[PDB]
Amino acid sequence: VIKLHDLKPAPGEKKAKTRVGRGEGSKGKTAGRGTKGTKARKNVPVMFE
Amino acid sequence: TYAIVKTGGKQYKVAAGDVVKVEKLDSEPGASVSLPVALVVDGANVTSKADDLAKVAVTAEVLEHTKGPKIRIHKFKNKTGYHKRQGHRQQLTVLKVTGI
Amino acid sequence: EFPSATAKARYVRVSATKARRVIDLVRGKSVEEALDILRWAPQAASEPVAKVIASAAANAQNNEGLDPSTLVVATVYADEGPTAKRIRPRAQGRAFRIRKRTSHITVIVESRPP
Amino acid sequence: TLKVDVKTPAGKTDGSVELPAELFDVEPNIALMHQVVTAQLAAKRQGTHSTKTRGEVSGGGKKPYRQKGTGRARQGSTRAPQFTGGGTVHGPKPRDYSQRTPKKMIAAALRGALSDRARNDRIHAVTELVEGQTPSTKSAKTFLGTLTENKKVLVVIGRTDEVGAKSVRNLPGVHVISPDQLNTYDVLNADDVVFSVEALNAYISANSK
Amino acid sequence: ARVKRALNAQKKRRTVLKASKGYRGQRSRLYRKAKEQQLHSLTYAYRDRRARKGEFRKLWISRINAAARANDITYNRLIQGLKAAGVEVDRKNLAELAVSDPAAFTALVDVARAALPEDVNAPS
RNA sequence: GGCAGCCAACGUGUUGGCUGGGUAGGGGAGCGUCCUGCAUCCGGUGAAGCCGCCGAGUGAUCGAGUGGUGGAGGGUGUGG
RNA sequence: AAGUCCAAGAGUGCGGCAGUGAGACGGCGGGGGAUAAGCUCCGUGCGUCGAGAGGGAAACAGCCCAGAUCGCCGGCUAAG
RNA sequence: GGUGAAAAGUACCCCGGGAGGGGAGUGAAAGAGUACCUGAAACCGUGCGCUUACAAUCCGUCAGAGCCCUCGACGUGUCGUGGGGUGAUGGCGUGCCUUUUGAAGAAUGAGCCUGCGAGUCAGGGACAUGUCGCGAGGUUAACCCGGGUGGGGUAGCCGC
Ligand SMILES: [Mg+2]
Ligand SMILES: [Mg+2]
Ligand SMILES: [Mg+2]
Ligand SMILES: [Mg+2]
Ligand SMILES: [Mg+2]
Ligand SMILES: [Mg+2]
Ligand SMILES: [Mg+2]
Ligand SMILES: [Mg+2]
Ligand SMILES: [Mg+2]
Ligand SMILES: [Mg+2]
Ligand SMILES: [Mg+2]
Ligand SMILES: [Mg+2]
Ligand SMILES: [Mg+2]
Ligand SMILES: [Mg+2]
Ligand SMILES: [Mg+2]
Ligand SMILES: [Mg+2]
Ligand SMILES: [Mg+2]
Ligand SMILES: [Mg+2]
Ligand SMILES: [Mg+2]
Ligand SMILES: [Mg+2]
Ligand SMILES: [Mg+2]
Ligand SMILES: [Mg+2]
Ligand SMILES: [Mg+2]
Ligand SMILES: [Mg+2]
Ligand SMILES: [Mg+2]
Ligand SMILES: [Mg+2]
Ligand SMILES: [Mg+2]
Ligand SMILES: [Mg+2]
Ligand SMILES: [Mg+2]
Ligand SMILES: [Mg+2]
Ligand SMILES: [Mg+2]
Ligand SMILES: [Mg+2]
Ligand SMILES: [Mg+2]
Ligand SMILES: [Mg+2]
Ligand SMILES: [Mg+2]
Ligand SMILES: [Mg+2]
Ligand SMILES: [Mg+2]
Ligand SMILES: [Mg+2]
Ligand SMILES: [Mg+2]
Ligand SMILES: [Mg+2]
Ligand SMILES: [Mg+2]
Ligand SMILES: [Mg+2]
Ligand SMILES: [Mg+2]
Ligand SMILES: [Mg+2]
Ligand SMILES: [Mg+2]
Ligand SMILES: [Mg+2]
Ligand SMILES: [Mg+2]
Ligand SMILES: [Mg+2]
Ligand SMILES: [Mg+2]
Ligand SMILES: [Mg+2]
Ligand SMILES: [Mg+2]
Ligand SMILES: [Mg+2]
Ligand SMILES: [Mg+2]
Ligand SMILES: [Mg+2]
Ligand SMILES: [Mg+2]
Ligand SMILES: [Mg+2]
Ligand SMILES: [Mg+2]
Ligand SMILES: [Mg+2]
Ligand SMILES: [Mg+2]
Ligand SMILES: [Mg+2]
Ligand SMILES: [Mg+2]
Ligand SMILES: [Mg+2]
Ligand SMILES: [Mg+2]
Ligand SMILES: [Mg+2]
Ligand SMILES: [Mg+2]
Repeated sequence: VIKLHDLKPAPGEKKAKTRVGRGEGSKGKTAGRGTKGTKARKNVPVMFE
Repeated sequence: TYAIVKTGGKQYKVAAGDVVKVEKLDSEPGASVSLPVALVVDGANVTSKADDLAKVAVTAEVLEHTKGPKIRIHKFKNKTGYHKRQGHRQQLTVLKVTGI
Repeated sequence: EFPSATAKARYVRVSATKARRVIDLVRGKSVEEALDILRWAPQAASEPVAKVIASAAANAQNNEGLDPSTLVVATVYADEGPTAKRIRPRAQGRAFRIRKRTSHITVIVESRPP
Repeated sequence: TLKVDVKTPAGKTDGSVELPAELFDVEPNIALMHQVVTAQLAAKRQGTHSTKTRGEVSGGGKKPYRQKGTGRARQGSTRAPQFTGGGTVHGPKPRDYSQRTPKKMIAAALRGALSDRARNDRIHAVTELVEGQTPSTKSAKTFLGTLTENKKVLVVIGRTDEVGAKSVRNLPGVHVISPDQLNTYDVLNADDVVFSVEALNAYISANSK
Repeated sequence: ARVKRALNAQKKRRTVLKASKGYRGQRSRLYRKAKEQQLHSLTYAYRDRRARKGEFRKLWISRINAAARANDITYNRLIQGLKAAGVEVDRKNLAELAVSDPAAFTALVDVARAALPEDVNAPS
């Protein structure tokens, strides 16, 4: 008799979110952006060369 | 008399009754191990020749298995942001030597 | 151990470090010697501390019922109390802070043998 | 293909109801009905949580002081996030949490849960909960106790039958739902599911074509 | 769902401060300065744990050299002769022999000299 | 003597061989915090918090081990 | 044609996510300079630093030796 | 913002000009006293233990004498698979972060503690990859009926 606590997502379904800028153990002080530039703070439009 | 046992890649000076903390040995506690010798001193004469040093072994009994001191490692390099923590406890056996 | 009597004076309008400077004169002395030393010592913080010592002696007079002359000021100290903050106006529109500090003087006296 | 006996409040039985295997003998799907119940409770989440961002808090229009020469940090308003009383940065705003799973996912989860109850003899049909004209929690409780010993029961009754739902509404472990409202969450809560003849027939007939 | 980050924040603080006991100054009082000191402390512990095995070998060699020269032989010739003789006792226990009972050390020096070339400077 | 990554063999958990410095950066697996569905357990014979003792883990950390203080709520499993 | 081949963790193609686009000194080949610069500009299946800990050079990123998985109060060596 | 269940908010006595306290009482508690639940850290004392006044100290780490405490054993003070505290002395040892070819740097930032402070959300958005349902099909949008998370809704959209 399956009850509500017996329910479980299929293996491989749920991936953990990557929380960034939460220490130097994973992704810190730049959050995967590298050093300065345009790309260090905003973006570049896809139609720009 | 007293001998110098070889065990765990290390040499320990030993006399009958001495207790020594050596590296891990595969022997359940209570069992008796036999260990080779690097030197024997009986009174005023020593056994240094290789063949007749191989003729004598030191018989000891295992009292327990022990964990070494807790060692904490925190590798760190400045201005790079690089840290690395880990720990180590070494596994050991306590030997009460009985005969030489 | 020895029989002891206590006295506390809290929120006395004297800096703790200025109370200690006369407390250090009388620590571990007979009550009468301490009261004399405080009475002729020329620092104003003697007025609180002296009273506190005398108060403790009276407790041993009236609550332990023990001999006046055996009293010794075993422990005495001055803790900090609440601080009030004020402002002194200074040159060119600056405003500096002023601390009105207080103290808690604690004394325990014991009736040691002669 | 189960054949559930219908039981009357007198302690007797009247007949039996056939449970179609395409409807009560489905292999359960743990991942599927996990998704279905999680979506259900997402729809139940009243997302009425809110904060104020940097521009919504009161005041803050002025630049607090001159930008150079004062020997202090450059500050653009007193409602900036780092200030006490300032705006929250990535804070909650109201959200609609419902997600719309496909119809046949929901239906399959229903059938799988009801099949799970049927395989273990947790489905009961009864003529009615209590003899009519008046609610009675005492007698309905006694009958339901004869019918099951477990703590939680679904009581699937037709909407018109009010005397029955009234007499079973105040039992602590009993949950009352209508056959057209049947969902996988309520049936997975229940240790037993107690139908009425009318409600069992109604659920069967709503899925017979 | 707001969290007050103080339950979790204090744990590493207590760890580092308890590890920093005995530090003179404010390196045993303030979590930040104590953490800065703990970085150096654990790197220094690694460094010295590695170099302790060299410091102790240095000490054993010095003791062995002194005892050997008391026995009128050089350290290097002594261990060359012990290698030639097949007696294979390490410098640790060779230092315990030098200290505790010098008679066995004298006998072992005798063996090392007996097992040594008639000319140590010979072209061989 | 302990660990781990890749691979292989019998085979189905072992063994073996190679390998394991590292910033920007990519990938993987986890610790601790809070709120919650469902399930269990503890608590005025004293919950949380705090301060210790004695310990534990490869790391974040742990202590349904213990005392002091304290005075009403907490733990654990499996999902969100 | 072989070698390496329980590895180089090698090529090539498609895709997801990048950072980088300020380099430094030393060896060898050169331009500019006065065949000056700890100068400047190029070449190099050249090296090291960057991003490299450990030993030597008194101290001394870039020179010589040697690439740190952890532990040991074992042994043999490299530059010196 | 928070005494306590209830003011039962300390009668009376003593020191003091009062403030403050000490007895006595109230209370389950006053380590609840109208400066009041819990009462952390920074910061400030007092008491004890070890150390320190010929010595050039990123303030640690490794080795280490002496002293002090504690747990066992034999016994009656000396070892032991011990554990703590402090440390004369000896070797090694140039803070953290940013940003740089390169900083212990005499480049930046930071007096200290406690609380707070930065990749979030919306959308039948786009691309890719997991997972699930159905499958040459898949799915509904507005909307309608349900005190619900359920059921109808073929317009369209994507594949062909
Ligand atoms: Mg999300
Ligand atoms: Mg940082
Ligand atoms: Mg990126
Ligand atoms: Mg930056
Ligand atoms: Mg740049
Ligand atoms: Mg960039
Ligand atoms: Mg645009
Ligand atoms: Mg550097
Ligand atoms: Mg750097
Ligand atoms: Mg980083
Ligand atoms: Mg006076
Ligand atoms: Mg003015
Ligand atoms: Mg000022
Ligand atoms: Mg505004
Ligand atoms: Mg300034
Ligand atoms: Mg502006
Ligand atoms: Mg606000
Ligand atoms: Mg629908
Ligand atoms: Mg110390
Ligand atoms: Mg392996
Ligand atoms: Mg690595
Ligand atoms: Mg390596
Ligand atoms: Mg990185
Ligand atoms: Mg917790
Ligand atoms: Mg839960
Ligand atoms: Mg209970
Ligand atoms: Mg009670
Ligand atoms: Mg809580
Ligand atoms: Mg208690
Ligand atoms: Mg407690
Ligand atoms: Mg979760
Ligand atoms: Mg090859
Ligand atoms: Mg490889
Ligand atoms: Mg590669
Ligand atoms: Mg450019
Ligand atoms: Mg360029
Ligand atoms: Mg270049
Ligand atoms: Mg240059
Ligand atoms: Mg050149
Ligand atoms: Mg040129
Ligand atoms: Mg140049
Ligand atoms: Mg070049
Ligand atoms: Mg760089
Ligand atoms: Mg180097
Ligand atoms: Mg390199
Ligand atoms: Mg060379
Ligand atoms: Mg050699
Ligand atoms: Mg050489
Ligand atoms: Mg009472
Ligand atoms: Mg209490
Ligand atoms: Mg207060
Ligand atoms: Mg309080
Ligand atoms: Mg001196
Ligand atoms: Mg000097
Ligand atoms: Mg030192
Ligand atoms: Mg030095
Ligand atoms: Mg700059
Ligand atoms: Mg810079
Ligand atoms: Mg520059
Ligand atoms: Mg500076
Ligand atoms: Mg300076
Ligand atoms: Mg600058
Ligand atoms: Mg400054
Ligand atoms: Mg703030
Ligand atoms: Mg979105």
